[PDB]
Amino acid sequence: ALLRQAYSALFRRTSTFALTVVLGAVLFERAFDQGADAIFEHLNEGKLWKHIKHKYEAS
Amino acid sequence: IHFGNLARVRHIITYSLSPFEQRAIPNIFSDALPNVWRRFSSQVFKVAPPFLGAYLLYSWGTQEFERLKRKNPADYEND
Amino acid sequence: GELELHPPAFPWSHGGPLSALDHSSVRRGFQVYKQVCSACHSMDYVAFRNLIGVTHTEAEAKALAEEVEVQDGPDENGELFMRPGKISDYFPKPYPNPEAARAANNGALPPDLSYIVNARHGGEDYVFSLLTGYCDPPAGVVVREGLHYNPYFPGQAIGMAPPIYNEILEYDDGTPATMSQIAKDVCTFLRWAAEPEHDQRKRMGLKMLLISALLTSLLYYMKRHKWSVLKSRKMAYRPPK
Amino acid sequence: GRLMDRIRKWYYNAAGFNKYGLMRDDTLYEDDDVKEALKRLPEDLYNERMFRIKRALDLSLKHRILPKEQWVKYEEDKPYLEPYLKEVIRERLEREAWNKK
Amino acid sequence: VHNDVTVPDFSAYRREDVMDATTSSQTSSEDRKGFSYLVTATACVATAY
Amino acid sequence: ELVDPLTTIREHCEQTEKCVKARERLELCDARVSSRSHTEEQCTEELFDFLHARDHCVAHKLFNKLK
Amino acid sequence: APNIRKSHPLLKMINNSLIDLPAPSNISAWWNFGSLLAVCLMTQILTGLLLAMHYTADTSLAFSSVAHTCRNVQYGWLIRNLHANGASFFFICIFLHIGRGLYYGSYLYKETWNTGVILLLTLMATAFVGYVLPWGQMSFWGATVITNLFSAIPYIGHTLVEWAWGGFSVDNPTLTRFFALHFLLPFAIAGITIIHLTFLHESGSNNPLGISSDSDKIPFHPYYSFKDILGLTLMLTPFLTLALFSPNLLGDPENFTPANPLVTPPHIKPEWYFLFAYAILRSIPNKLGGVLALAASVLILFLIPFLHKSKQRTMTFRPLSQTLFWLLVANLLILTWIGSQPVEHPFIIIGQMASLSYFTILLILFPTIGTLENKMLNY
Amino acid sequence: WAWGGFSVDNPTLTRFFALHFLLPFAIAGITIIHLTFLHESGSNNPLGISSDSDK
Amino acid sequence: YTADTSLAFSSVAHTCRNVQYGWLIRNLHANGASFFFICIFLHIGRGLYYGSYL
Ligand code: HEC
Ligand code: HEM
Ligand code: HEM
Ligand code: HEM
Ligand SMILES: CO/N=C(/C(=O)OC)c1ccccc1CO/N=C(/C)c1cccc(C(F)(F)F)c1
Ligand SMILES: CCCCCCCCO[C@@H]1O[C@H](CO)[C@@H](O)[C@H](O)[C@H]1O
Repeated sequence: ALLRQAYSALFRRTSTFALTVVLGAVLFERAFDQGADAIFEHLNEGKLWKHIKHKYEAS
Repeated sequence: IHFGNLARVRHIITYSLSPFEQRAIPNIFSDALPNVWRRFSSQVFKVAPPFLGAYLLYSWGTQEFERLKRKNPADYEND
Repeated sequence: GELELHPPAFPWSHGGPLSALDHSSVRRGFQVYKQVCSACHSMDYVAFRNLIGVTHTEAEAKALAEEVEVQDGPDENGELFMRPGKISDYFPKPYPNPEAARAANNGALPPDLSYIVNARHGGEDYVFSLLTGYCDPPAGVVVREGLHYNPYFPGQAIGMAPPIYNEILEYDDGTPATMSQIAKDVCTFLRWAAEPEHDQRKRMGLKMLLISALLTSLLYYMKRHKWSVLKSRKMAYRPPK
Repeated sequence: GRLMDRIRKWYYNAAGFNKYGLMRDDTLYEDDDVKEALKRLPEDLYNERMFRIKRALDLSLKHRILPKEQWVKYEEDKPYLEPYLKEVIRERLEREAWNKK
Repeated sequence: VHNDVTVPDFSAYRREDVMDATTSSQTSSEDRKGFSYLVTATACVATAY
Repeated sequence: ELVDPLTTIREHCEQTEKCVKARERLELCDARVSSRSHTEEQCTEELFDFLHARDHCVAHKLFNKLK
Repeated sequence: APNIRKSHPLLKMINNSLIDLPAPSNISAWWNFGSLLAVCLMTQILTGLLLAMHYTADTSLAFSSVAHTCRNVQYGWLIRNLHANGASFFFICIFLHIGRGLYYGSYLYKETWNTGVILLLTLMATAFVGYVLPWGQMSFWGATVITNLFSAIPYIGHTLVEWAWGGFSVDNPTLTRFFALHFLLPFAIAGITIIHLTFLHESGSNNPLGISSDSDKIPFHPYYSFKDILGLTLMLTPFLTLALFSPNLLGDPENFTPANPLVTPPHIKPEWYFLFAYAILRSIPNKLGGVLALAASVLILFLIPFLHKSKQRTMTFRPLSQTLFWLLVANLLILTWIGSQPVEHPFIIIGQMASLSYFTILLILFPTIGTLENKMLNY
Repeated sequence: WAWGGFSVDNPTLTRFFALHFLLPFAIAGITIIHLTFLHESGSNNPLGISSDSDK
Repeated sequence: YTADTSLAFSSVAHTCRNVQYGWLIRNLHANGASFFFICIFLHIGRGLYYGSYL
């Protein structure tokens, strides 16, 4: 039972609860941004400089 | 200090449950929605009317304003 | 003189709330401006460095800026002098001041285009309809010498002669330079000139929505949770009676 | 006349406080006169008013009302305070009048 | 007298696990708290972001 | 030579019940306005109704044929 | 004292107004606007300062300094957006706050009400001077149009005006004093807001049923702190959606053009939140009369406490008043609409109708219907 | 970060103006807190002994 | 005043030379800063000497 394990390990002692928020936010950021950017670029295929850049990128 | 000097109260019993023993959003279909509808119903005829009137006056005035910009052929039939 | 024609809504590729600008189109639009509009239209708020990472390469931008001579100084003897441009310079002004500008356009003043698509109702739809909307005046209407008829311009008599026509230039990317294709590109470019933050702004909008959806739901549950105590509360009146 | 005597019953139902199980007098804004009147109510009337009001507040927070069966009926509404309030005001007007004299 | 007083029935609101009067409510307590606290901790993470 | 999809679609659209009708009223106005010598009238209104209908039509299709 | 939350001279203050503060158990979402107004205020001040750190109060640099901020400052464009649009969130909230007060008789708390009127007046002055800062076309002309109204006051007319401009027209000296005023006023608002809440705490909050809630009070925390946080995110979403997806929806394109005193824009009209008053202004053709009308359109709020005739506090149980109330609300949307329209038929006549009904409803109908309703309750 | 660039320059000046305009108001604010704590005890006096006997 | 490196110095000069009593206000403000500190230092001194810090 994850809810119980969570409660015991993470949410019971206020110290661990804060630790869970911090460690939780660090992981949420990394994930959430990658996904958002991923979504945004897919919705705009070949329109961003990231996409057309190769055409003039060639010293 | 504002708790304890408020009102003379007698013979009222109240019962409540911890938030962890009950449901946050209970009986959505059996109680919630019916009431939402109930509330909407009881007010629609007090609120809607004037807003509807406003809309009309709006539409009229907007169209009437554009109609006055158009030309009346009855000013050039002579020539 | 009363009555005005309102442009139509074209389906720009950057119109969707989540749709960025087509940078390839912006790049061509820059070319149009640089080779056609920049002859009479200033774009004071944009600099060559702004192109870098958007429509051009750093090497490309540096070359573009060097094609221009800028006035620097004073020097040792307190003299002004010319020098080749740097990417930190802003697009060159066609005229020293407005008086000189009008002087070269029949007393008409071609406005700076840095914010044009936001300084006009209609935005790009307006600028686009205008560029491609020149035509002969209807019966009863006479355009005074020097002015050109455009139904999309208020008063319908604009001081700008149709600026673009088919093949008036060549896109070095190989796109067919038709008149409407050109107008479309320069308008997309104008959008970007007005708000370079455009793409980032929308990318942020996306993140704002997701987090807003997530967070609002979460907070709704919490509010409900706490209030459940009062919502389900029951009371009774029990007098000794 | 028995003309608006109907209008009243109409308004009474339009108002809707009876849906909260409240008496007309329960809904009075407690200005000074009303406050004095309330201090004069007998214990039982006072506690009944209190429960009715607390009950209404609880319904109001819940966004519910009483079942149709429990609504106060126009003709069964007790004007429990109107008598005291009428007295309180005369006394006041007496003093006011007398203090000018 | 108070002997005549009893707590109304909260079945219309009780959570599923404490609905049965003959079952210990403790066994599901870490479950009920774990869930609500999980919602809360997540709001904190969403807010910290 | 090259062809501007704009001009092409402008034609296809002028061949629309909506335009054809607006275009018709215009030519009538144009005719009588051109054939007098002391009238105020102008055909702006008529020209606008035409351009509005035509251009609204062009919008729907034009960007499809552009890069 | 046992807990340090009550003894401490400061925490005690924080506790008696945000934690152990007795609040009615039944106040609705309409009571959520006070806190939003506060947060809104903190936010304007914050984004304001951030903008001020890159602005230059000079006719020759104002416009471009704002442009430099949006184009060069890291997230300057975002801060600018949030500040400009935040002004609207502020007014939307303030109007709902007021509405709630009229509908529920919150105005019976006279001092809380009057300070409130003062907050609104100060907020308007703030937004007026703020708007001028970017020095665009509507910035300049709006400044001109409104300030010229005062030359209409006989005697101290031309004087008061030339004193305000610091010259013979809206020019640099005006811009610099307006920047100081804009920077300053928000702090008066914050100050007065404290007085507002101080008078308020004398009585505590009113509630939707209009009857004493002493029988059922709950601590502000967690009930309302949670309810309010929720209300914050609920409003904040549309706000951000607008500012991030449709940045210029509410603004005039005319302000993307450097002010020019030699070119009057065709349609000089204010931001939406002033339109209703702009309509009333123009309803009275006569410089002086219109100015008084404008003034009265807001000062009228100081009279509300004296036009209460009902024996009941709120409008919850007063259906005749309820419709009159919504009639009024619609009256306002109409004025808002007339305000954005040129001064021509049929807008002109409609405008005077709307202006006239506005004052009638508040001055004559509300008090009258209230009396009428008292009789229908056999009172 | 403080300069807003690589030396004291215009960006520094404009943020310094904002700060200068602002801080005085914080001083006024804090001054109120100052006097609030002070009123908990009341003024001290030159002999350093309780003045309750003579206020 | 004008917060710009190119106008600051002269805006203060314009104030002292053109604004009605601008020269007086400028003086009072600059010198008032000193009155402020003299006062604050005596305030503190008093406090140290009399144990107000307690
Ligand atoms: C010969 C100089 C010249 C060229 C080249 C030119 N313009 Fe203009 N433009 C003008 C003039 C002159 C005006 C002023 C018209 C008036 O106000 O009567 C003007 C005005 C404008 C306006 C609209 C003004 C308004 O009030 O709506 C826009 C937009 C515009 N030009 C866009 C362009 C674009 C894009 C190009 C390049 C495709 C371009 N111009 C090239 C001369 C030119
Ligand atoms: C910057 C503006 C304002 C701020 C920050 C502010 C803040 C608040 C806050 C926090 C409350 C408590 C919560 C609530 O009931 O909403 C409140 C209550 C109140 N305010 Fe305001 N307010 C503002 C403007 C005004 C205005 C313009 C009016 C009236 C013209 C007003 C009238 C009231 C009244 C009468 C109440 C009583 C609420 C009740 O009936 O319980 N306020 N205000
Ligand atoms: C009561 C809160 C405030 C309100 C209602 C408000 C309102 C406004 C308005 C309407 C504008 C015009 C925005 C635009 O269209 O460009 C503006 C601009 C500005 N405000 Fe505020 N403001 C507030 C507080 C402040 C504060 C406290 C400061 C800083 C001390 C500030 C600094 C500025 C600056 C520098 C601008 C100019 C840049 C710009 O126009 O974006 N404002 N403000
Ligand atoms: C803007 C600065 C300040 C303001 C407006 C201010 C104002 C006041 C006022 C009005 C009093 C009461 C009258 C008096 O005894 O002089 C007071 C007392 C006092 N202030 Fe300040 N003060 C300031 C700065 C300070 C500083 C810097 C200190 C110490 C580092 C300080 C320490 C005290 C203390 C300890 C008292 C107690 C006096 C006693 O022994 O009775 N104040 N202050
Ligand atoms: C400096 O002008 N700022 C404008 C603006 O939109 O700021 C958001 C503006 C714009 C166009 C026309 C009129 C106005 C001026 O505002 N108009 C009215 C009509 C008004 C009405 C009542 C009160 C006040 C005041 F003084 F803020 F207190 C102003
Ligand atoms: C209601 C709460 C809304 C908060 C939304 C936070 C989203 C802001 O996210 C921003 O997105 C930009 C574009 O990818 C990045 O460049 C910024 O670094 C990032 O902070």
